[PDB]
Amino acid sequence: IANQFNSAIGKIQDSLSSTASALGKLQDVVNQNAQALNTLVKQLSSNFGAISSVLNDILARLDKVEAEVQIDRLITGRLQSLQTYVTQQLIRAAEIRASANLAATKMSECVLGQSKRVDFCGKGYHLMSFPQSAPHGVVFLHVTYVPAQEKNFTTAPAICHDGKAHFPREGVFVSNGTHWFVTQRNFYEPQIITTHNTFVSGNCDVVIGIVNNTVYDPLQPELDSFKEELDKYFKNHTSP
Amino acid sequence: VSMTKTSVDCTMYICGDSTECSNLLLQYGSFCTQLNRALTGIAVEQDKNTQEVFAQVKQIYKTPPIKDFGGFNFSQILPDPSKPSKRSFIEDLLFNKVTKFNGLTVLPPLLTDEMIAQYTSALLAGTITSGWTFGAGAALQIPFAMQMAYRFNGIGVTQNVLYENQKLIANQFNSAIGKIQDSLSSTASALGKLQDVVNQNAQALNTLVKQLSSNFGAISSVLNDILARLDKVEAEVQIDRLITGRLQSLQTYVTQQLIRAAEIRASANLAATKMSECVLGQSKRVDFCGKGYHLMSFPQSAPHGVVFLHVTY
Amino acid sequence: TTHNTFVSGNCDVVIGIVNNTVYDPLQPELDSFKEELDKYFKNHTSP
Amino acid sequence: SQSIIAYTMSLGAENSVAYSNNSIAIPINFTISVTTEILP
Ligand SMILES: *[C@@H]1O[C@H](CO)[C@@H](O[C@@H]2O[C@H](CO)[C@@H](O[C@H]3O[C@H](CO)[C@@H](O)[C@H](O)[C@@H]3O)[C@H](O)[C@H]2NC(C)=O)[C@H](O)[C@H]1NC(C)=O
Ligand SMILES: *[C@@H]1O[C@H](CO)[C@@H](O[C@@H]2O[C@H](CO)[C@@H](O[C@H]3O[C@H](CO)[C@@H](O)[C@H](O)[C@@H]3O)[C@H](O)[C@H]2NC(C)=O)[C@H](O)[C@H]1NC(C)=O
Ligand SMILES: *[C@@H]1O[C@H](CO)[C@@H](O[C@@H]2O[C@H](CO)[C@@H](O[C@H]3O[C@H](CO)[C@@H](O)[C@H](O)[C@@H]3O)[C@H](O)[C@H]2NC(C)=O)[C@H](O)[C@H]1NC(C)=O
Ligand SMILES: *[C@@H]1O[C@H](CO[C@@H]2O[C@@H](C)[C@@H](O)[C@@H](O)[C@@H]2O)[C@@H](O[C@@H]2O[C@H](CO)[C@@H](O)[C@H](O)[C@H]2NC(C)=O)[C@H](O)[C@H]1NC(C)=O
Ligand SMILES: *[C@@H]1O[C@H](CO)[C@@H](O[C@@H]2O[C@H](CO)[C@@H](O)[C@H](O)[C@H]2NC(C)=O)[C@H](O)[C@H]1NC(C)=O
Ligand SMILES: *[C@@H]1O[C@H](CO)[C@@H](O[C@@H]2O[C@H](CO)[C@@H](O)[C@H](O)[C@H]2NC(C)=O)[C@H](O)[C@H]1NC(C)=O
Ligand SMILES: *[C@@H]1O[C@H](CO)[C@@H](O)[C@H](O)[C@H]1NC(C)=O
Ligand SMILES: *[C@@H]1O[C@H](CO)[C@@H](O)[C@H](O)[C@H]1NC(C)=O
Ligand SMILES: *[C@@H]1O[C@H](CO)[C@@H](O)[C@H](O)[C@H]1NC(C)=O
Repeated sequence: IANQFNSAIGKIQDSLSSTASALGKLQDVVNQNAQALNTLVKQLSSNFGAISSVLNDILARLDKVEAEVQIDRLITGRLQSLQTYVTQQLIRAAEIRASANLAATKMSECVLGQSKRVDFCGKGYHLMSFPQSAPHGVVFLHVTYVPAQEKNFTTAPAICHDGKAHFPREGVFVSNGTHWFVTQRNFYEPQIITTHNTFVSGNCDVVIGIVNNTVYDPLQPELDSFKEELDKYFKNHTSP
Repeated sequence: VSMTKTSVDCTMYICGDSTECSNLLLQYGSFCTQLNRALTGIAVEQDKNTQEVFAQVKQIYKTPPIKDFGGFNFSQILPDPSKPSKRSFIEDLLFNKVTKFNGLTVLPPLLTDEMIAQYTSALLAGTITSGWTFGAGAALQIPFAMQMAYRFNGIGVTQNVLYENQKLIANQFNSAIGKIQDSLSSTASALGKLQDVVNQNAQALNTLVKQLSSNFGAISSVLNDILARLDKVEAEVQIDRLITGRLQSLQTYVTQQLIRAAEIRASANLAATKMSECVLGQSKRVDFCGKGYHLMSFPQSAPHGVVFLHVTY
Repeated sequence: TTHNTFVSGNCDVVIGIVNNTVYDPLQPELDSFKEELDKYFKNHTSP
Repeated sequence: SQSIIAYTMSLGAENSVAYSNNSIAIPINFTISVTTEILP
């Protein structure tokens, strides 16, 4: 488990070193804010139907009462260029907020806890996560258990024993085609079907697909091991 | 989950075929591009939204040819192969129930409704044959009554309660999927939240086109009429009015569409979160998958949306 | 105890395992019965 | 020998599941995966 984990942290370095594309969602935000400011500055060069976009060129060339009409064009277009920028940036800020609220939720539920929420902390079942800072962002290294080498088995919902029907306490009944075992749902660890691994409910008539097999009881040998000792006692006590 | 990808040739909207008008629109600089960029950003985000919801499997599971799901009858929510479009009986009710010169165009989604139905088929066949396990890793088959028993055990009800009632639980489930057909056949109103998105986008485009007929204090709203009736140095003052009102009519549309795209995004993130936590898992989050304790959910495709059939104890 | 715990495998593999007893509640419930059983055999030396 | 192709996209590899009324798959082994998720 530690070697698989250490190996996987090794692949994170290789991935984050090798491609440029890995931080694509963070670079895209730096690019949007750069492009919106490039646009906001470019609109200083636009005429808006004045005789020039250079404000001092207007005021050098024209006397006050005429220049007011040219300058008013530039004011009108520039002010619309800011209202466009601020609207775009407010709408963007709401998207970055929604991402920050998600990142804060993942800090709380993935780093400060363990999550039962499927696919909320990457593919697999969540074990833990480690935060790492990025420029304008966060990276979470999610650590997850993934079931790797499946094998098929025959299975049944219950074991029929003494007409009482038995169900698993935890896990599932499985068979290799000769013997029946109880095992945990996400890792093949077979065990003898004991009265401690199972629980009884009702009789065997009702359950669809129930199977006949033995259920063991550890009291059975731990009391027959006193039967033969007790019988030896009685047989020896015929000797006096 | 998404809305209609709309692109506008701004230059055709503001100055439809008039080269002199287009020479005037260049006096406003980048605004003719900035709005195509914004509309392209919305349009790409619809394919993003649709993949975050439906593409939660990189592998396409199929249902077995035999239907021994322990008595549970998925025939109304699994595909019908006999149709040209491989859609489930319930998905055809959903598809039925949601109903030039100006420079506007509608781009197709990257995924046709046939591919959304194929992803939804895979999510559902994964759920029916393998429970939550295809969410975690490779799909592990399990008999559907043993999956339901694990479900029951998740809501804190002991698994003997499934097996001792399995015909009743299947009859209640079959009856309840029965009522889903009856609801989705009978009323028009059940699909209201998808029809409302289709209506708002149609209403915003109706508004955007109607503003082309507005005068903005020019002597006419017809651009070619202004250029026919006036010589260039006078016409430029009338055209600057039409350019100014039209450009403001587009910035109003694109602002409304960005704000509305942020709401469809929020819904697509919720829908993707429900695909993850309701279809690919069992949720202990109360009321997140309808009223009751969550057993499992089945996704269904709808026009520009998703339907989840949540199953609850 | 054997009720508060579960067994799997053997003591060679677990890094940092410790030696202590685990109690069995059946052990007094059977050996209180063994000293009783011994008394019943010893009383049967009196006839 | 290179060119730009155009094609209908595959949604994934197809993979029919080996279902039966009495068959289960269980993992004999696991892999600890570590994956980066990046957020603005
Ligand atoms: C299903 O699982 C069963 C339990 O693991 C397994 O039964 C066991 O099989 C091994 C041999 O493969 C037996 O080992 C014995 O083999 C001979 C017996 O003559 C001796 O030389 C050995 O010392 C050893 O005792 C186990 O005893 C046997 N267990 C039982 C209770 O019978 C099955 O073989 C498995 N079947 C399949 C198809 O996988
Ligand atoms: C699981 O094990 C059960 C016990 O071996 C077995 O049940 C037995 O089934 C037979 C066949 O019906 C019964 O035999 C009786 O059949 C009729 C009455 O039903 C009589 O006319 C016959 O003379 C005969 O007595 C057994 O009585 C019955 N035993 C019990 C305790 O129910 C199941 O059939 C086994 N199932 C499988 C799949 O292995
Ligand atoms: C925990 O308790 C264990 C049982 O007392 C103990 O294991 C014992 O370790 C010793 C030392 O090696 C063994 O003694 C034998 O060592 C070799 C043969 O293995 C011989 O050269 C010696 O002469 C001697 O026979 C015991 O046999 C061994 N017992 C068992 C059952 O393994 C652990 O060492 C204890 N650990 C701690 C930390 O307390
Ligand atoms: C577990 O078993 C399934 C299918 O059951 C087997 O079917 C026969 C082929 C034979 O082996 C029987 O004794 C079994 O009952 C396996 O599914 C097959 O997988 C291969 C690819 O690996 C595929 O080509 C076949 O078409 C599949 N057959 C069916 C009926 O689905 C599955 O691979 C087995 N799992 C493992 C890990 O061995
Ligand atoms: C699963 O449910 C469907 C829908 O109720 C069943 O199909 C109907 O069966 C009756 C009786 O043969 C027909 O009259 C209907 O016209 C069928 N409807 C459809 C849409 O096919 C189907 O039989 C059930 N499956 C099983 C295995 O019981
Ligand atoms: C579980 O999978 C791991 C690999 O992740 C297996 O470990 C390898 O085992 C072989 C021998 O079978 C060794 O040569 C390799 O060096 C091991 N690799 C590592 C990373 O340890 C392991 O054997 C598998 N376990 C079972 C029971 O199948
Ligand atoms: C499984 O299906 C077969 C038919 O394919 C049937 O004969 C058998 O009785 C079923 N078994 C169970 C346990 O339901
Ligand atoms: C039988 O009992 C006597 C004393 O009662 C004892 O010495 C002897 O070892 C016993 N033998 C057996 C085989 O129990
Ligand atoms: C704990 O660490 C010490 C050294 O700091 C070492 O001697 C000891 O064996 C370790 N114990 C366990 C259980 O790993």
